[PDB]
Amino acid sequence: EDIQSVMTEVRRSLGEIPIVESEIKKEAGELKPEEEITVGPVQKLVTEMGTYATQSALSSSRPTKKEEDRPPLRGFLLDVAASLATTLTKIALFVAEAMLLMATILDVDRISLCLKVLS
Amino acid sequence: LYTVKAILILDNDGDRLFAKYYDDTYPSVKEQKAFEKNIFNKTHRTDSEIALLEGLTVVYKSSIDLYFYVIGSSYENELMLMAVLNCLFDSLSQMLRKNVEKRALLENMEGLFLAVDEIVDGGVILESDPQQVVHRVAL
Amino acid sequence: HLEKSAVLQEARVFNETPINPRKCAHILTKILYLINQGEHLGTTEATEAFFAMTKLFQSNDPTLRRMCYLTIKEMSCIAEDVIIVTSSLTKDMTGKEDNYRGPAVRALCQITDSTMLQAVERYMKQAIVDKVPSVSSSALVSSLHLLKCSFDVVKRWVNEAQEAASSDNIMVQYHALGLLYHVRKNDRLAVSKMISKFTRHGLKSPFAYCMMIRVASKQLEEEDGSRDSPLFDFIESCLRNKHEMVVYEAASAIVNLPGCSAKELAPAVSVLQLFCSSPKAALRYAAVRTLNKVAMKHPSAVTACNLDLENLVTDSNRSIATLAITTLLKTGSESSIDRLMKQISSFMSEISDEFKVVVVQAISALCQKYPRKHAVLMNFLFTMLREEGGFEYKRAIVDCIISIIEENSESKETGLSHLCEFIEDCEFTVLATRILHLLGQEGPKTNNPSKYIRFIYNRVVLEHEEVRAGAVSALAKFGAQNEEMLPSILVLLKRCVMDDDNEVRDRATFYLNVLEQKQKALNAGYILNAATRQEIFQEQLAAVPEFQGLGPLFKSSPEPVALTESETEYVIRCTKHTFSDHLVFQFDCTNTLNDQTLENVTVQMEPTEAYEVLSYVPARSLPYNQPGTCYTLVALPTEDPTAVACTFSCVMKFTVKDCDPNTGEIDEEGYEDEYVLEDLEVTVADHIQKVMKVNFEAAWDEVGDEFEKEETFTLSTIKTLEEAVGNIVKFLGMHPCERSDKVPENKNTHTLLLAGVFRGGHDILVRSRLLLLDTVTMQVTARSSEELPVDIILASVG
Repeated sequence: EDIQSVMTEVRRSLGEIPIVESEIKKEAGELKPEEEITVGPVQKLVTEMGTYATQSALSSSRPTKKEEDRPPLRGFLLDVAASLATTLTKIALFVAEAMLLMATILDVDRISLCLKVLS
Repeated sequence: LYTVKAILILDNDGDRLFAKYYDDTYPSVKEQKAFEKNIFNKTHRTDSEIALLEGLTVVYKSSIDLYFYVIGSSYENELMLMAVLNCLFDSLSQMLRKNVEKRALLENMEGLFLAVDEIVDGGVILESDPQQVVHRVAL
Repeated sequence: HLEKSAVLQEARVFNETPINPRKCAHILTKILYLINQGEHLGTTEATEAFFAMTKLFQSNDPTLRRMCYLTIKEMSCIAEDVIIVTSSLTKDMTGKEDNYRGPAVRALCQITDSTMLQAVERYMKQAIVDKVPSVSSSALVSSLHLLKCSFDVVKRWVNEAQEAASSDNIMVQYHALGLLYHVRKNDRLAVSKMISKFTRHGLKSPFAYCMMIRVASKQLEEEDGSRDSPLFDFIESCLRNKHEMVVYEAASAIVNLPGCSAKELAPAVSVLQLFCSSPKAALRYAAVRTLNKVAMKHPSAVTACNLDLENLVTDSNRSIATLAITTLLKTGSESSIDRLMKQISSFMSEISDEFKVVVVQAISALCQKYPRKHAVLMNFLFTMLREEGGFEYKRAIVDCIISIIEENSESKETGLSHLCEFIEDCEFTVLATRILHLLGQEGPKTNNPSKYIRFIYNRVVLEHEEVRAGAVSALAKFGAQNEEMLPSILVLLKRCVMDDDNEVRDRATFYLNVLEQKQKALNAGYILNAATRQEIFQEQLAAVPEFQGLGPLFKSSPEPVALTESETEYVIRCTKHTFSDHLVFQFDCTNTLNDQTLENVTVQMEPTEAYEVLSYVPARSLPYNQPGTCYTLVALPTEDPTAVACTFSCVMKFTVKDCDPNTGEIDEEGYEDEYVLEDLEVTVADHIQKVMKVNFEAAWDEVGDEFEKEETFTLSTIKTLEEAVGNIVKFLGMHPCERSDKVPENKNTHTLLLAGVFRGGHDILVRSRLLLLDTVTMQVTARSSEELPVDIILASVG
């Protein structure tokens, strides 16, 4: 979680170009700790705001490409014990609060606003 | 016919010392310059017998000092269209006893202006021959 | 330079009476300049400026009268008050400085409003109409901007209004008509009788002609009727005069010949073509591209060579350069000449009026006429393309590649062969991206594995983690499919070729790791990615519940009937549906006029040849241009002689309510009027399934047995079936038979022994023995498995 928080903070601090999906993949590992240790739907909501932000920006328009998406796995990646976990992820592919946060974040919109202000 | 996007008399330094967008629907002084730039930079004092840009008629001319632009649509025949463009050089020349120059331009704008409104007014060319004008005007 | 500031301060100059027209004018000029060049500012200041300016106005200082016009002129769809002048406008109005008067009105009109609109009006009417052509012109222009806003205020005046448009100056005459562009926007009929006015008189302004042309033309597309004489009439008219533009204008549309008109017109055209053929009308270029279309007819084509050869030859005139590409293209070319041209082009293309752009357009056309097809040409071209080059091909490539794909070209082995090689040593990473992506999909459906591999390796060979990367990605669609040797080896290869360089390492590792992670077969999969038609209508109808019987639909309408004729306000098209028990007429529509919405709608039907009439149903509300449903319902009597074919009489009733489409109102009040409702006739084909028999031999006879009615005619003025024939195949909608159908453009004898089944289950059967002795005398039999049909067939067939 320390690492996660740090990542978020640095991300916020930057914004001015890059490219990584690959990175996303890199942090994640085959498995890994996320959230308390599980917060299910809320946890699905958790994935939804942090990832969505990355995405929101993603959804927005471009200059020079940064990298054309090939995040097919990206989709599983977001959603006996191991088998159960996999199933849960597939289904996906506190919770309410997370969802709300993601919606608020939804970052092309932010960029657009900034442009307007400049104008 | 409410057909002038703009008529501009442009310097050939890409400058514009006249523009009237008779009709317009795109903006920005910048974009106007930009738009200008692509084409002007490209035509660079050089013009063409004819030029179509945008499926749109571009009749443009050059003088011996100045660059004339009219933008219109290739959707209205050259001969007439040019005739107005012709009218523009010629009358100014005779009346004044002098056609356009950079110098001329610099001393006073007004006459151009005076003329211009008379000839054309927006996207409709009310007229394209000098004489009428010549009598009509008396400034 | 420009800046507002000096001027606002400088407004105190207004305070002086000793002024020179020049002195002030200039000052006035300065403000206007900033603006002519461009400025932006506050209203407050503008308002102020007005006042300040306005303030000055004792004189008639003529010059003074103009400047302000400008000034004012600057403001029109983004103004600030109106009233102030007012007096000044009037002052002109009683005041003979004619000149001035006209400019001022003109500005107002973008700025306008309705009350104030009220103002001018009696006079205005005059004014447009008034005196010297000059003044009148001034008047006109003014409306138009107000037309933006509206102009209908004007509009109204119209029966009466147009007539004044009657002209005696050319310039003017031309002008009158555009206003008529919008006038004709409003109306088509009007034109027609009108034209006979336009048609009626020979015209003045070349200019006037032109709008008409477009129009005239516009009209022509589907046909402008029997343009024969008009077209002709016109044809001279366009054709010659002292004003060139018309001839040309006409010319470009008019061809007509794929086995069509070419008569006079080709010669005249030729006179023109040739005449133009060196930039008389540098116009000529455009036309060939489409306006005057070309894709030829075979001898015709041969003739074309010379003209194109002049342009081709000349190589000059922007108008020329373009012309060269279209003419050559349209008319097409021999291989050989191309060759000569390739060299010509070699020099030419770079700048030769800035040939490259025309050429890219030309090129885009090349990719299309041969987009990897005449591959030999494609390759010749390819070699040449790359070669003549500059760089500018790349842009072209974007198109070219696209073309090849469009065909989904098949001399790929070669095509690809050129591409692959050249591109290698024709560079540009960017191209690779695109092509990669495409290639990415294609793989082993087009085999040639070793080569393709051979290539692929190479593509990677280049540095760039990125360049390298594509070969693997393309591969996934490919790998998965495997080819003429691949699966085993496919498995072997990823192993054989492997890489470090960290993130490049990672790419190898990861793909592997990814590979590592799924059963490679699975891996590949995820990653890589009666009770007729009419019965349906019985059901569709079913959602309603006001029924008074239905059944299941048997057959439906052989023809939907527009129950209101063409493009009427309450436009109706109706479709009729038959079930074994009931028939529903469901009514399809577009309550047309935006005038109206019809409300309180129900449908009357009144019948002649039986049906029990249960109900008339109407739609609750019908607004403009939007189907709604109304129905009318009947139950179908089946065993009676005369009981399901019927014509029903229609009257539409509604309470008619007016609309505001902007924002409407829907209120309880509004009053009825009723309009005639078209007839419905019910057929013998809305109900029937046409068939072949369960037992013809037997059935054929049998149907006679129980059922049979007859009619005989002896035919003495005509010895032809055909009339009869028109009524029978077509009315019944059944099959003519017993291999007794066929007749060529003549035939000695004919029987239709014919089939289908009627609604209510039972069948209706017909034998028509048409007999030719040489008169026709004939036996028509209807036999049926239903009683109502035998009487019916004999009638119905008619």
